[PDB]
Amino acid sequence: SWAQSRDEQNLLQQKRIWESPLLLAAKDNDVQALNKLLKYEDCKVHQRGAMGETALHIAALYDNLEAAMVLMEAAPELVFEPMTSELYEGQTALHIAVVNQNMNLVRALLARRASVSARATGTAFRRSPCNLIYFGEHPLSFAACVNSEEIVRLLIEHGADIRAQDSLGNTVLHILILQPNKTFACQMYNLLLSYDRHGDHLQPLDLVPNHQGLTPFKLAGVEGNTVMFQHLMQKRKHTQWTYGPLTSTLYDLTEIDSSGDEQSLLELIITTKKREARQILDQTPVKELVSLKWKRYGRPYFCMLGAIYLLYIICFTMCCIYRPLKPRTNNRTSPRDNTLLQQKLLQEAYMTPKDDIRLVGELVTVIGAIIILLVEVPPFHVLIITYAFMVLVTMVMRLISASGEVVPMSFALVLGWCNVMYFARGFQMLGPFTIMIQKMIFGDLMRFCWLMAVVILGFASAFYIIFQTEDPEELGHFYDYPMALFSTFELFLTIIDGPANYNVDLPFMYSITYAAFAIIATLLMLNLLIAMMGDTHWRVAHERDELWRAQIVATTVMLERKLPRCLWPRSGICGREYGLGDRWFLRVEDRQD
Amino acid sequence: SWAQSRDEQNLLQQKRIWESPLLLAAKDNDVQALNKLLKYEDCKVHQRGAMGETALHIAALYDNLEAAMVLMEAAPELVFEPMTSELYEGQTALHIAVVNQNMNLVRALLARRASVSARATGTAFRRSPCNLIYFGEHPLSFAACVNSEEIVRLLIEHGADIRAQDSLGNTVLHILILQPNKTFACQMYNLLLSYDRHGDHLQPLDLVPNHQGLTPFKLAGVEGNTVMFQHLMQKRKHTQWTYGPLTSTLYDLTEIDSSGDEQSLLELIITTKKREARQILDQTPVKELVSLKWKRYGRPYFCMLGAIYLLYIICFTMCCIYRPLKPRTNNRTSPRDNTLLQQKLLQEAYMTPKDDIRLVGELVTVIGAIIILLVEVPPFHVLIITYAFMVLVTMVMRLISASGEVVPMSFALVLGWCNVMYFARGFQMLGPFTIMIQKMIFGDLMRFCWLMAVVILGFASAFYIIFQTEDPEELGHFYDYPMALFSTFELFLTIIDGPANYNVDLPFMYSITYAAFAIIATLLMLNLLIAMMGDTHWRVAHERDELWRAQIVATTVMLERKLPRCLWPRSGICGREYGLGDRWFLRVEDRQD
Repeated sequence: SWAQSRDEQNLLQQKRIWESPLLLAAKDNDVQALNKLLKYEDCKVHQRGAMGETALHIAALYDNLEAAMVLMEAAPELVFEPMTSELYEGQTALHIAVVNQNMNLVRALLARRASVSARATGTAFRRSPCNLIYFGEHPLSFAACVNSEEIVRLLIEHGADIRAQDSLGNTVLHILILQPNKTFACQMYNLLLSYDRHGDHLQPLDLVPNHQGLTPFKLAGVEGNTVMFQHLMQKRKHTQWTYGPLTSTLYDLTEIDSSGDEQSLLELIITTKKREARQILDQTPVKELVSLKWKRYGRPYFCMLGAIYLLYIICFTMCCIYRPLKPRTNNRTSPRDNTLLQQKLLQEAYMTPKDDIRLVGELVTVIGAIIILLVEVPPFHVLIITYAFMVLVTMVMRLISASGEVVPMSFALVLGWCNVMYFARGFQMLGPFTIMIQKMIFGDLMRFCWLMAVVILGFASAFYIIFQTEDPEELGHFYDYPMALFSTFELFLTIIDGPANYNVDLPFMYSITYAAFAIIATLLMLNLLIAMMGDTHWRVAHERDELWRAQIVATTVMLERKLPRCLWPRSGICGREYGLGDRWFLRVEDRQD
Repeated sequence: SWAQSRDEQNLLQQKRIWESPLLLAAKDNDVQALNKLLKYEDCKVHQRGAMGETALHIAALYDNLEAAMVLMEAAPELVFEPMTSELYEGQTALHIAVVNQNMNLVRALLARRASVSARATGTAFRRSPCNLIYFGEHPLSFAACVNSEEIVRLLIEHGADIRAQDSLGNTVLHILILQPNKTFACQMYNLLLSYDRHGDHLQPLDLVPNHQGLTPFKLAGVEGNTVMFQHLMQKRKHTQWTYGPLTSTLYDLTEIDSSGDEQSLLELIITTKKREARQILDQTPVKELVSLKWKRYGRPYFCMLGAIYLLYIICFTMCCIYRPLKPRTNNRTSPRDNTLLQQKLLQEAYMTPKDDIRLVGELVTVIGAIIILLVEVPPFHVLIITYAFMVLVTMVMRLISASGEVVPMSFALVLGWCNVMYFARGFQMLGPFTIMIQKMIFGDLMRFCWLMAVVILGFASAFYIIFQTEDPEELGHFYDYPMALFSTFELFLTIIDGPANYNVDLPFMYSITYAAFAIIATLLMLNLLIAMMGDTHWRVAHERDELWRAQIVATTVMLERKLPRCLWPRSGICGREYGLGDRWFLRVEDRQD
């Protein structure tokens, strides 16, 4: 109940102006009421609303230019009056008359010398999901957003700095990018670059970052405004000769490419949670870049590392299928027909020099897992890191030489095999299946296991209690409750044969209850989940190529953060050899229509 | 053969006018035949048709203004003549000339002072599925429905009460809402409110209910006429300031919200069988209301009650998995290899103070089920109520301490687990799956079990008779017919392994018959039902969000009928603090295009 208090600071506003006949006279443009109310009797000009309202802010608010013209003579200084607090801080009526598309009161307030650099630093202006909008601080940004061109030009004519920033360090161009209207603000980007005229030696205003280092180009890459991004790419390209339908162009590639820890554009496209920024991957300077960076120097390094990983796993399992494992020379099977096991896993028998090869490849696994961890001292990181935890757990478990060492070999074995599926993404037409695993587990099954838990607890708890009476020597599916859940689980997935003896009678309730489980769960809840996975598969299969491209990009970015130079040059042509400067361009050709 | 008699009262009409040359002369506009037939010789004016027809009603019916003008001099009083019976009662020709879009005979009949308050209270006018239309009683309503504007205005000019009601208490506005044409009648709603002029102190005609308490606004909510409903919502809203694209509006929320037993709009939206009224849930004053009523004060109470229910079920099963259960110290197994069971469920052994905890939690279950019933002294009510019947059945079954107590624990156990699925609806992306259960069982399986019954009786009856010859010591699937149905059922759902021995020979017919069952039923009838469920899943998954919203609304309405105040305030802002009266409004904002 947070913004309710906001409304409590709003409706009080709707009370106060309602009970102030000055400001109720500022509601409606009753000039005669302003003359008798204002020019005749003495009235203070300092009547403050719920959060800083003046009657000049009210007539400014409710479209009353004629009332504000009466308010000029009674208030030369409420032109300079901001709003007090907690929603609107530093906002004056200049911002207000700017906002409502015009008033021509901009002529009146700049005629009374309004502060063009007034920062509306209130709560409701700041970037928030609770706020429905984000216009910045300065009214130049406000008129910039609402597409009031001659008003903006009039604001440059009154010396408003285009280079002014907000609390977030954003320039007015950064504010233009954050607007959801895209081509409706692109012409403002065309206009304000003409007002770069006094070229600052720091930047010509197009390379100015925010507090988090976002140049507006890279901001447009982060925000995924493709319409904006293409138009800024019109600036970046430098076309060469055209040959009929052929056209040689030369993209700039400075902020796009990785540089000397520039934290490149592509990195911020991957690391953002914004889904639609990956449409920037569909751009032809982008897609060609990652295409070239994959088809050479990315793909053979990836497949070579994956082959080395294959030799690591085969090197692992081979020294893992051979284990010391004496005969059970120790104690006899004390529970009858229960402890069927005979191996007990030898203590320090490091003899039999076949086991020396086991020792060598075992040390290969230990050292390789140490290499994995030294990579990872700073969704598939967790498989390899926790896998390496399991390798060290079974390693120390062998050095202490304790008993229960089958479980870390088990965990590390299923993780060690399944972790090679990360390498399937560099093998196009097998790439997006890992994403299909991701959505079928985390997107569907994790929000469906909470439903199946009901049923498995139901019939597990049923069949245990029904078979509390029975001899577990016949149909030992449910002799114990924690394994009754297990048998019930396997019956749910249609794995077990289905318990039936035919030699003795069943309990009579079991025939009903097993039919009930047979209907509601075997065909019914199961095939629904199958249909969910089927919708998932077609849904991913629709856009699997772009998703594969995202796999390639994330693979490349992850590769560059873990690989030095001298074998990875930065791609694209170099400058400086052809008079092109330090910028590393790239050329590409395209036949037309 | 009911309305056939209607036609028997219709075709007789087509006989009588055919055999009356007065009224056959009223069929066609033969003025000369009316002059020689009427003005020359003496003829009675009281010739009644099949259900009250006059020749003035016939010339009124078959578009004969010129004949009716001859009928004015011969009949000054058949202007006042109603129709007799059984279809048309109290209908006069004023209603008729109103109905056929004009005649200008409205000028003639009101020139002869026609009764504007004449109630056409016949059978065919009353609201019925057998009737194709519903126009009310008064001809003002009739001209209102057929969109004859100046005719309607002319009827107000002749003092016709707009506040008149039908047999059902419906005002003419209520009749306007019930018409299937929606925007074609909305302008009549615009027009007749201008004729509210003599403002009655009871209501200004817009709040007048019918006999079942339906204000026309709430009628439009019940009937789901969204086009009407939005237009009546135009009246209800009271917008505050606009800020560029921002717009603060303030919906009224009086008849929408629950009040002091007003029986609110949303209740009647849920309780109606009309499917399309739930589109009223899609309205932005509605959807925001139920959204706010859920996101605060609905959802934590729901999840808290569901967690308490989880502790009730876990508290149940825990004292249900532990049962007294002596060894079978009584009688020996008298049938050989049949009565495999050894527990027999102790009588009054309430010792062993672990069983005191069983007694305590057992009393927790008993008292909680009593609480469930005291809730329910006045599709998921039945699960919890009959569940609580099963808890009391096993409770008294333990107090009498009889034998067959495994079955009420079984029923109450599967119902007690499955009943928590009602609580999954307040967990979005898991909500509509319960509806998927509802449609896959009640909408598909219940109309498919009648088909599978054929096959299971077929091959069950087959395999029993084929194995009448065999030793049931081998393949005891079908030693008895009521379990032959059971084995046949499990073979249908592909659960049993499929009986095959390979040590002895099978009967030769069984190889044919089991192949026949294997084709027609294992793959064939099964996968068809799987496809039905697949269409059901996609079909529900298309509109699952609106269906989830319906779950939230029904959850809220069901919650308010079972929960007092002092912890549930009525939502929305209160009036009376800001000069807004007693009506509890709500504000909401929307950025434009």
